[PDB]
Amino acid sequence: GPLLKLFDISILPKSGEPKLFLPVPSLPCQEAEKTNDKYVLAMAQRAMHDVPISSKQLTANLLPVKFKPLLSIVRYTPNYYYWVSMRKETIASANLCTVAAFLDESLCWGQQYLKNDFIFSENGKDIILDTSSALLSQLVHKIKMLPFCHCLMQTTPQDHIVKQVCYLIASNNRILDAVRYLQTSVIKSPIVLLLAYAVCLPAAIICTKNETQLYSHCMRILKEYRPGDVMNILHESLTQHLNKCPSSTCAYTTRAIVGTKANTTGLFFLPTQ
Amino acid sequence: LLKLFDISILPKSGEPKLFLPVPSLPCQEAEKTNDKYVLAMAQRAMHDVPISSKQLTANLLPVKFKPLLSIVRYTPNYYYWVSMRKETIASANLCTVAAFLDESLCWGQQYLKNDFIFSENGKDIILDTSSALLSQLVHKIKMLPFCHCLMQTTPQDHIVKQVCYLIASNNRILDAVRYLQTSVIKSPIVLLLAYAVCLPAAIICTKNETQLYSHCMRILKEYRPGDVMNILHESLTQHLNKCPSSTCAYTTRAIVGTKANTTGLFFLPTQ
Ligand SMILES: [Zn+2]
Ligand SMILES: [Zn+2]
Repeated sequence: GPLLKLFDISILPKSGEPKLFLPVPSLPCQEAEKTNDKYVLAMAQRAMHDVPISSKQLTANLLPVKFKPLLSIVRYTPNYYYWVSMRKETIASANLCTVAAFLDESLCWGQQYLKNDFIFSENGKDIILDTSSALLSQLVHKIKMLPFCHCLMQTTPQDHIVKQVCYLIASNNRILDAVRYLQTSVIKSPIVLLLAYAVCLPAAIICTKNETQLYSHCMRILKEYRPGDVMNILHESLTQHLNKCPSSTCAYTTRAIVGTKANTTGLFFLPTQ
Repeated sequence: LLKLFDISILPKSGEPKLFLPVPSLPCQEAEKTNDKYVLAMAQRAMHDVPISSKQLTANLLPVKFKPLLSIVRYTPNYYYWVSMRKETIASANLCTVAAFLDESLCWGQQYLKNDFIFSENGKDIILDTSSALLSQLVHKIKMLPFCHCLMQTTPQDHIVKQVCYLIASNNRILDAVRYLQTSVIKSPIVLLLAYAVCLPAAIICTKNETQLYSHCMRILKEYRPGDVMNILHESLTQHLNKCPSSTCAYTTRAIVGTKANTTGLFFLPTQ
């Protein structure tokens, strides 16, 4: 029919000088952390900066003796919103290298909770666990950006599972529905396994007593994880893909998604075997 | 009780992995231009330099357009440039998204001014990243605390939600244009989405979708250079001064970021 007005002109700001920056709230000063442990303080100092990820490597069988010391910051920091905001900034702008590093860190950390019989619950504050939902969303976003030969050229692609889990998370952050969907099938694709690993902690933290069965499935996934699995799975899958994919352009699209290197701002450690 | 996973999908334990593999780039070829300004612009484009140093006023872009085409449209290094830009966009905070959006819209306006056609085949390193940019803008909007959409004079919250759903769920670009053209735009967030959709939608319109194409052209023609940065700056400034939530400030900082990554950005157009 007739052409309609596009938009209310009052939406536009008053003319002025070019805007070259976006404003961000000024950050209140941080309090001193509540520990005198110089190893823990050193680890926090290094988490604040984008250190080369090889420097942040931590052998996972040494993590149990570091867990309770590091809790003095990870659980008990008086700077909770500062730390979570720093980690969310890195995750929200993360390439797949960065996503993978953060996922291995968060799963190894969650296994320490399991080893010490700590419960998972969104009430108690934990700067690592409380960014696991943002990390799941970022992983789904990276998977959706990959050329779809990455999922189709697996031995058992299970592409309908990849698509539906990604849909559930990307459309409406339907985390528990993604767990319900994943538990109806044996996992046979490494991409599906990455999704299962990424969903297990964000789901466990929001389960209530009525979702005890889903919680038990998340605990099964967490127990089967082994330190370094996320990086190991991606390293293998990406190498195999370069050795078999006939597309002229897939490698250029993939390199952009994977990125040149990880950003470790807010990352305390990269756990490895 | 169902087995959890086939153990054969797990890789052989070997070396600790401290990086993810990507192949090395070949040597790039010389760009097809001797124009000193354009070659200087390309050298700056390769680095993450302060964005104040890529500023380009609206009176200067029209004359530099045809010179810049020698790279943007006719480079022998198309995959180098596009993959560099897609890498920045795929890891972008909102500062970076905003800069690249203004760049793409001003570039698209120069296409219109010169009666060029929009299509997927025409190789253009700026327009061929506009769909990635739209997806990234939607991703940022969805992470913002919702006080950002609700605290507008006319939030149109249902429009923001549906457009974000269409793009994030299945990249339904033309359906998003169809939905947007049913209503007058009254929220700055909806206007940003409309600006971000118009070039990706124009590029994939066929002969059966000339009415949608025409709507994209109205949006592109009404855009004013710098609008994306100006709108976001005003809106973020008002929200800081009026939102009472402490959690919102910290979350907003994380999404917005503290500076842009200009790697692959050729220019930041302004008034
Ligand atoms: Zn491929
Ligand atoms: Zn707010």
